Amino acid sequence: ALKRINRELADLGKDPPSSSSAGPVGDDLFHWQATIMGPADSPYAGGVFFLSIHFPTDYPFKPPKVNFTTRIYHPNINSNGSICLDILRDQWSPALTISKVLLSISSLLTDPNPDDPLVPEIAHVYKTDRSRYELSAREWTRKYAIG
Amino acid sequence: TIDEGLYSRQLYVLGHEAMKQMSQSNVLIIGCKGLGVEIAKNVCLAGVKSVTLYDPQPTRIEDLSSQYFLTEDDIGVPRAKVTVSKLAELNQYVPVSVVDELSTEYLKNFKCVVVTETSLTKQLEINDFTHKNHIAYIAADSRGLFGSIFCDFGENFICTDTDGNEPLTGMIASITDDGVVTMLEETRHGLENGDFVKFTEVKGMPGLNDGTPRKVEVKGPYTFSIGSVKDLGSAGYNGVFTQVKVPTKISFKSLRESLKDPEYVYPDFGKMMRPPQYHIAFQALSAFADAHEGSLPRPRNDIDAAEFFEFCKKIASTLQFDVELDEKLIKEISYQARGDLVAMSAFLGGAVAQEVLKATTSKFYPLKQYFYFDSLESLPSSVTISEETCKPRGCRYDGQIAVFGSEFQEKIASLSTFLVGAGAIGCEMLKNWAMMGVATGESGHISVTDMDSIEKSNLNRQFLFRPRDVGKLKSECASTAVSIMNPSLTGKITSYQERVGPESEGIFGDEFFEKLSLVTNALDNVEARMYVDRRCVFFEKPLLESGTLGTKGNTQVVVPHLTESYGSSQDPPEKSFPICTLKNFPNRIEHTIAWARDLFEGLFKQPIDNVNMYLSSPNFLETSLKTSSNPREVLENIRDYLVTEKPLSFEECIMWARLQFDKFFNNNIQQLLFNFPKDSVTSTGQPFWSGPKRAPTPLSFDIHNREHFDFIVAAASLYAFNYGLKSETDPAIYERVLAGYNPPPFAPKSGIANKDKQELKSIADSLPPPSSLVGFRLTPAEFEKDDDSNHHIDFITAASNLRAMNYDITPADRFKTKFVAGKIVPAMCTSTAVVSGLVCLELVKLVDGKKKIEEYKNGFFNLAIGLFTFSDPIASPKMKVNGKEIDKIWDRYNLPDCTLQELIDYFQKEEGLEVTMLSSGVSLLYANFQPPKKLAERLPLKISELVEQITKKKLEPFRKHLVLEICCDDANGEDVEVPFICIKL
Ligand SMILES: Nc1ncnc2c1ncn2[C@@H]1O[C@H](COP(=O)(O)OP(=O)(O)OP(=O)(O)O)[C@@H](O)[C@H]1O
Ligand SMILES: [Mg+2]
Ligand SMILES: [Mg+2]
Repeated sequence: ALKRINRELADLGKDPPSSSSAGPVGDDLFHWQATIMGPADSPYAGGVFFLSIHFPTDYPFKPPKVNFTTRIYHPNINSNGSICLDILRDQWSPALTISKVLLSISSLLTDPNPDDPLVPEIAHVYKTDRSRYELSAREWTRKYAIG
Repeated sequence: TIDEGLYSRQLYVLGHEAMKQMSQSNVLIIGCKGLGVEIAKNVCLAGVKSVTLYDPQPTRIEDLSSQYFLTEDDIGVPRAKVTVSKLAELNQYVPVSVVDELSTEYLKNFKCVVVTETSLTKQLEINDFTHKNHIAYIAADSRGLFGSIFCDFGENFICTDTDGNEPLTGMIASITDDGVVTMLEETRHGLENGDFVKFTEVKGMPGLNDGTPRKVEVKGPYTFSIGSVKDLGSAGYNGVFTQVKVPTKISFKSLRESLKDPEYVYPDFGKMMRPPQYHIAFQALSAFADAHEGSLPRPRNDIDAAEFFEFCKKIASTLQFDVELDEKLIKEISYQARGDLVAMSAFLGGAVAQEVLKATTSKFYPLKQYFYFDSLESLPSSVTISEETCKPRGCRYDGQIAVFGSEFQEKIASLSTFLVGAGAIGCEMLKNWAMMGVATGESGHISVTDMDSIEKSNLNRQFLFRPRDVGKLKSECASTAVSIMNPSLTGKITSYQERVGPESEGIFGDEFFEKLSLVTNALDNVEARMYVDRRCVFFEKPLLESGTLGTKGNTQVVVPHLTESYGSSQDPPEKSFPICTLKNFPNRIEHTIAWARDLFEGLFKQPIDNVNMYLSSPNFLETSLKTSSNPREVLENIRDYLVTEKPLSFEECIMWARLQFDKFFNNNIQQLLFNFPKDSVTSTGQPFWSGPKRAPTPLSFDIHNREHFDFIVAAASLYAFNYGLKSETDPAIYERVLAGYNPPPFAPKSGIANKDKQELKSIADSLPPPSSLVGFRLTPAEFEKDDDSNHHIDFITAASNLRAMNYDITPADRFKTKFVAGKIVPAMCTSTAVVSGLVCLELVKLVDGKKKIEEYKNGFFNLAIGLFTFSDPIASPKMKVNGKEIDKIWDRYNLPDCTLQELIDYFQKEEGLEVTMLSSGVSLLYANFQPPKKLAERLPLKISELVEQITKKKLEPFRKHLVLEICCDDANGEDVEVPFICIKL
């Protein structure tokens, strides 16, 4: 529990993610507030997105609860911030680190997956009218992810 | 007419058909000693038609060594007569009778015949008649630490289910013309060669959809073969395969034929040469008893052992057994011939009861045929076992003194145990402890803790509780029952009603845990197990863990400084479905049930919590606006449940239920089909609605349909309960109100500054002030599965079935919905008895203080296939710290309440290690990367003061120690694990 959490924290500290920065809330090790930088080759460029990570008491035997806080216009992210990632619901194994999760989320932001979406309307817009999706994503990442 | 309010947990293991066939079968039990009474109790709890007893011998004192329905006032009375009265109160649907004399023809009145404590000639006589008349015959024998079971269900037994598992089903990606069936990506069917499967919904190959089972040839973890499908088609796409389970024919042999050439069942593969020895030994025991007027060899007597060995030689020569007899093992059997242990009796009783259930229900794979078991590793070695010490003293513990001796009896009588929980396993453990005489001495004591209350469904497997005890605490009732069983335990048992957790450390503190001898868990959740394991590791007390699941069971023993703890082992956790699967594209009924549960929580629980919290917290809105993930949702819920849609009668509740039906089963589907039409294609050109994704279809509300009406009734009743209105169930009012409902129009929408805060403020100020509404509270609906008059499972079933009808999924009844939604763990009485027996066999090992690790045995068993296995515990890992051998689990650092700087200096000078992280509880006390100001502010403080400051809570007076987790780096910076720190306040 605490030992694994601090090992991951030290690995993050010693190895700079350079696109993410995860730190505990106050002095609680079971609650982190991570940060993600918008990918360069994506509509979310130049944006800072905040994530809340709640480690379950049975960590690492149960997946952490990762939820977006900054509103983002993505097909696989709903209004509650829930993220559609296989490694967080049922494919979780006690061998995945937080840096891996952040890399997975960054890759998801790089290219969405509309074939198995979580927000049907955004997926439909992405599939049919790409330009409107690009404009909406830029507007949202300018309104929320900046400032 | 199965009483589902009593057999709720058992029906998830057996089923409705099995119990229907079981409630028409009679069982006769010959012999009413401890093993016989255990079998009778398990069978009565199981629910057979009736039980008959036959044991006319007068009661003796030593018989009380394993009989819990006999008292010292019953000496001289036949056992059956004094046992039937107490057996009749276990179950009200199972009459229990007594027969004075047994005649051969009378055996035709019964479906199963169990024989215990009978000579071999009489067993042969009974079997010669119960074999040719097709009657199940089960013979059990318990001699000291040895046990034998023999089963004979006729020459044409039919086994419908051979493993008890659910049929394997899966999805298909593609089917070739050569019969090669391929699963989807990363999908393993789990079939075996020889299985039969059937295909449905196969596109391109309609012939495979007929339903005729076909053979399976396993070619890999992801593909298999069925043969040749040339005629039916060329290539098939998509579909679902389902395994078909076919009946099997099992042929047994009579006892007379099987004595010469038996067929053993091996309970352990480390000792495979023993069962042939036991086969001769038990026959020689019967012959010796016949040669001494039914007198078994005296305990630890050399002359009787020699005579028994001569009989063994004679029998081995007679039967032409080409096996060399092991003198030591045979003489050990001779020494313990008069033993009567309650643990072995419970183990064999559970096994034999399961065999009886198999015989009556024609289910599960039975023993075929002999089963010889021994737990000789439990024999004490730290006490003097001889003829003088093992002689009877004319007390009720003679059956145990004859195996362990008087000194070990005194050792047991001074135990100070701690039992966590009072469930089925707890009740069995308490019974075993009462029979064994645990804590009947001057220094003994027993503690039992459990906060739950007795319910109706708990009486099926918890024999210490009676229907008159429904609604009371478990611990008090269990303590009273076991004090009645053994009068010597009056005042030696303390029953608490406290939940064992972080909040109970004020009672179960250092003083309480420093006087115990061992801790036994009877829990059903992993969190409490882990907490108790951590406490035992800290205090260094032996721990006994036991778990059951349906017919499977396991027992584990944790020994200080010898074996690893419970938390070092991991079990497969539950599988939680992806959110995208539950929300939009379900393909199984479990997805719909989970969606229905989430809908129930979101409709009847969370909004009520928000409304109640709004009227209590004076600053709720401001906190929610900057804390809650969706302030808009909370504001909308509060408005809707306070002013917009507050009902004034039940008719408005019915209208709201109809509106919610329309919202969740007719409109969202239209929106989804507008976003993803049925003819839409993916990026690769394949159709979108194919495979795991099923095309939905909106539902039109038809009042005459049963499911729609059920959903309306359940939703209206729950809404009325939330608003404290008077609900009604007459269909007339529902049909009258729902006729006059005008559906609002709905058309799917295609879409196409900082005023959001202004809109949220406008919503917020619309709410009435909290001062205006004083004393107005809404009742949240707390989910309770066991109550059938609150419409919870009814609503969940209705919603799940409606969503299944949306996606053309097979609907499920209320039984399976209650099983899935309620997280009900299947349980059985036989499995509980077996695990209790195994744990009590490990307890005598723990009491004797055995040091080697090969003398302990973690046990696993599966009663569906008659599988038993025992393995050595995993040794606690060692490590090298500062060039010294450190135990990873059972070692710690003992330090005073020194300052943080002094602790760092101590670790730097003694261990030569640099501290990098120090935590306690859920707080990070010290880290190497914190700003220097914070450390300089925290360094000169003591550990207790530092914890008080960080956790913002004073240390309680009862607290006397702190557990600190420290991660430190060596001189070169390489991370090295170190044991935790035990700071002494
Ligand atoms: N943390 C705990 N501290 C103390 N007792 C506990 C704790 N957790 C569970 N128990 C008790 O352990 C016992 C477990 O027994 P069991 O699971 O068979 O009963 P149940 O949960 O009441 O029944 P069912 O599972 O059939 O609905 C229950 O008495 C439960 O109250
Ligand atoms: Mg209960
Ligand atoms: Mg339970």
